[PDB]
Amino acid sequence: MLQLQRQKIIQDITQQIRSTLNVNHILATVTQQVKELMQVERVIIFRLFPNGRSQIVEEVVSSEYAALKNYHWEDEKWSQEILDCYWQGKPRIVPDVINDIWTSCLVEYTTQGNIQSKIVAPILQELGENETGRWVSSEHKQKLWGVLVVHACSTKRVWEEDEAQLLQQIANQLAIAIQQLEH
Amino acid sequence: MLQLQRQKIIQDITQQIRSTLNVNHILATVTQQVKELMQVERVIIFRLFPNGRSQIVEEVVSSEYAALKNYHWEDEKWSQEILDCYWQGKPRIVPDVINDIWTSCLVEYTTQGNIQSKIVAPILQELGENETGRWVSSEHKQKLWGVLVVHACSTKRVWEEDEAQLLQQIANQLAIAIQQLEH
Ligand SMILES: *[C@@H](C)[C@H]1/C(=C/c2[nH]c(/C=C3N=C(/C=C4\NC(=O)C(CC)=C4C)C(C)=C\3CCC(=O)O)c(CCC(=O)O)c2C)NC(=O)[C@@H]1C
Ligand SMILES: *[C@@H](C)[C@H]1/C(=C/c2[nH]c(/C=C3N=C(/C=C4\NC(=O)C(CC)=C4C)C(C)=C\3CCC(=O)O)c(CCC(=O)O)c2C)NC(=O)[C@@H]1C
Repeated sequence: MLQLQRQKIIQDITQQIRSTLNVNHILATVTQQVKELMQVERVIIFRLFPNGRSQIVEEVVSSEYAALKNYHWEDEKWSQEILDCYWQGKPRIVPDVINDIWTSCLVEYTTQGNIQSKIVAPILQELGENETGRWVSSEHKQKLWGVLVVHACSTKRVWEEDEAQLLQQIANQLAIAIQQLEH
Repeated sequence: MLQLQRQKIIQDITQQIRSTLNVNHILATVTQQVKELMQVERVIIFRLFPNGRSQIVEEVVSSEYAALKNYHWEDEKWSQEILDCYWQGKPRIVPDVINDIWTSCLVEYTTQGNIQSKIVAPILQELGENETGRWVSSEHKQKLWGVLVVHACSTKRVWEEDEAQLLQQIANQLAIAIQQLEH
């Protein structure tokens, strides 16, 4: 019968639930919006795992340039001066990545991605209680879940304060949303 | 300048985040869909708190009938036979609420809501570890968060198995979504 039409919305409703409630769908939607809004050739999310691994988990490329999605690496150590900056929730403006000494090794990765300049915006979990790893601070009582990056590949783009100021405000809203959807 | 247009999407993006991530917005949207789909005059969510309190937290009424939103009560005890049924994740079809012995006291509430017949669908949290209250089971290792109800007020409506079968499938999808958004 038309008991058939009962389930053409249950598959809708279940769709909206699993949609809104899995993290990746709201990563892939935010990133797509940051990309279109800042007219940036690439937006990525760099996920930092405590064991030392780290992977590009979402990316939204201008089709001109490579897909660095899923790109990865183990035992990721960052420079202490850099991590102090990102722990305080401050972004980073890298107006020339190729002569940036902190990204002096991601030159394979730099040259493929075609990155000239970029803004790096930390994503911070207020994680209290007991957890410790490679990306966790005792001074600032927060863990660095990962990093929202924006890539300017076609030109050595100059960035404004309120462009980075803005980015960080968007990551800081992912910090909250991620603390929620981890099971 | 047009730095103005930077923030006419940050207020958008923040909107989608706080939207999708607060529980009530996805309660109020599901209930509105259950109402329109089953052509029921009222849909409510009965929230059961462990201390004994209990309140109608969402409701979507056919404007003809009262707003039982926010309706409430303390030290809510249910009949043991009834709770056993709901713990196993089984709905309940009350084809005549007025001579239902289990709802023999909600007759103030019955007479205002104009309820003739109704389907009650439990919402179950797989909550392990250590928590105990008035709505928690050791036999079934699950807590009764609350209850999705549908009200047939204009007529003593007859319900189908796949109407209740269906309801329960929708609550069971809220069970998962709620376990996620509790901070
Ligand atoms: C070299 C000085 C050290 C380092 C720098 C560093 N990396 C990032 C962020 C990223 N790290 C990677 C991945 C890699 N780490 C590697 O060591 C290698 C191999 C060469 C790879 C491929 C990636 C993809 C990123 C994100 C880069 C991006 O901009 O899209 C940072 C943080 C961001 C920044 O530029 O400030 C830094 C400082 N990481 C190390 O492990 C080296 C000791
Ligand atoms: C009376 C036998 C007992 C009882 C029955 C019972 N109530 C519900 C669900 C609801 N309980 C309320 C609220 C009230 N509980 C009260 O004791 C009073 C005062 C009279 C109120 C107002 C509400 C709003 C509900 C939801 C009702 C709905 O159908 O919309 C149930 C579960 C649902 C069912 O009908 O099977 C039951 C069994 N609860 C008690 O506390 C009494 C001992």
